[PDB]
Amino acid sequence: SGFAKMAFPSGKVEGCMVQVTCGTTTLNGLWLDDVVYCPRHVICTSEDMLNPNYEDLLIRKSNHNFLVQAGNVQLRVIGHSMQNCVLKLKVDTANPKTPKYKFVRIQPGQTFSVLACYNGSPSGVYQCAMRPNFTIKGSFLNGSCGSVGFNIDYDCVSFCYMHHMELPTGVHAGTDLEGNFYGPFVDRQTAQAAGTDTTITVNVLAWLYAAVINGDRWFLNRFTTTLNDFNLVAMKYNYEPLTQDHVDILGPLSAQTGIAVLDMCASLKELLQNGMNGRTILGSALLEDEFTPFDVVRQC
Amino acid sequence: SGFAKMAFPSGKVEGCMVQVTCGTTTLNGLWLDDVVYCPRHVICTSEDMLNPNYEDLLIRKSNHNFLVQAGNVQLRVIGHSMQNCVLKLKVDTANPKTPKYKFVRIQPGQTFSVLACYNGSPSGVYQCAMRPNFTIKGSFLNGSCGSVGFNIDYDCVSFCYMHHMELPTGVHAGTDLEGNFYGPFVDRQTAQAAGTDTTITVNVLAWLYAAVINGDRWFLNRFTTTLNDFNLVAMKYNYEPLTQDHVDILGPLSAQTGIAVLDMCASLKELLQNGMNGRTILGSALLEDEFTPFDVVRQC
Repeated sequence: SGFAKMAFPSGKVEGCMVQVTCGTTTLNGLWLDDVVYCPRHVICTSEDMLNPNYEDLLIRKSNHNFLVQAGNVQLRVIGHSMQNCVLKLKVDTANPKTPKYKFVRIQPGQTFSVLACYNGSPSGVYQCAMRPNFTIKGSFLNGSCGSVGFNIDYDCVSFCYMHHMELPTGVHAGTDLEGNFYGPFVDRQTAQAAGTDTTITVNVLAWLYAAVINGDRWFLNRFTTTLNDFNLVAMKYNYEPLTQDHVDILGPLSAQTGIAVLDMCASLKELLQNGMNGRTILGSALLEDEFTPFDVVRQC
Repeated sequence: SGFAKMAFPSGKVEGCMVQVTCGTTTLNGLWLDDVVYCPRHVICTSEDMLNPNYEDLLIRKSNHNFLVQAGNVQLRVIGHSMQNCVLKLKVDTANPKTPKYKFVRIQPGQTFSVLACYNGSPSGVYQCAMRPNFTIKGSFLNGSCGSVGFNIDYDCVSFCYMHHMELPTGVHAGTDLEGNFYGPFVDRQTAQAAGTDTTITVNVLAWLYAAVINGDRWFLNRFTTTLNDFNLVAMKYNYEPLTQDHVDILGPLSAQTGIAVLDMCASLKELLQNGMNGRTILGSALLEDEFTPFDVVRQC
């Protein structure tokens, strides 16, 4: 027993991290097969970032303008192209450490692991959620761009995220591995609105099942409710509305604990309108929404 | 910017995880060079755990009673011995993926990463602290024993922890890699007292420097204090007493933020005797004591 925010083991992804330099900008890339994937803003200076024309900026760049380095060894670039906001650099060497992988666009509320890198070197690993407003609340310093987000499913790495931007609010936006941004964000240094960020109600519920599983039960109460009356309360607290899909997804946890979803929904309702009153739940004094039901099942 | 509880990248340690079986007990071991390190209670049944005589139980065991498996490949055991609560199994094959490493006994309050394993397979990775009472508040299911705790220092893995026991309070005890328990714990299924666990004041302070660095400043107040008057307040809140070593360790953060340690100590004092009043700090509604000053410097 016990409960922690646990990332997937990072070794498969470590073996794919490279350094990409173009002009004087250096950031991270991801070497799979004979292609290196990186943020297209690698071609931009500080000044360029204010209002880049990527198409024009790219046109001044040849293969030899891109330095790809893999630990100590330089890779030869034999081709370059831009896919949305990602640059793909064809190199002559297949990565000998390429895992089985795929590229997936995750949905708001799903979670993943981030291997934070600097100059192509793994610095550290943590679990994130794609927020409903398509930001992440990560840890990202200068040179972290091109660090990737992923899930591992047996032997198979599903890459879901590439870090590109810190916004003026100190929050993080990025793309899938085809280079389409999550959310309305662009790869420009201008002020950009994240919407109001809501709580991932389904994830909060999963964590309460986790708490109960762990013996943390005090918040369980004498009520039940309805999907509509719950949602009527959810909406007031900027909680994502709960649907029958969410209910069905929780069912395995329902079954394990003998606690019906709507009963758990009623306990949550009371927490929402009474607070936690000083007590903690799985050692937190807030409601946690960064664990999926899959994430709770795995650890429990 | 941004702040997360980040583990070290797990790949070096992944390549050292093996499965050890003896009788019908299976747990994890750590394969470095031609030695496999595992919990000695691998030799025990459920029944044995109530009152094991390890010396006598071990005497019924030969090399061939130990099955060591490394992914798909069986290792041949050519030697066995017991070092404190660790069993060392000499095998005929040096691990080809042995990183540079050392064995270190960490001090209460230092932090490390855990690669949680099942049957020799990495399941996940998270950051832990050795609590002042020498427990850890990890995430550990049946078969997690022999999972290891570590720090990485450039290319070098410092192994500091091997998981052995879940206590009846649902907390975790284990050894260094020479097999000496942290704390008063033994490898026996009997009720065992952890002491009262205190907060790692120096780590809380580091996190407040992290908060300030991140722009989270609201808790900064108009007071200062003295080491003694702070400690007089620390003691009431089961905070570890702050020393001049702790002060010196914080100095780099002092310098970065322009906030003197004693000033930060005064803000903490007020938080302690006023609570957080509903506000959050680096997105938490409690005071966090699981980041060292080194851990804050690294990420900041």
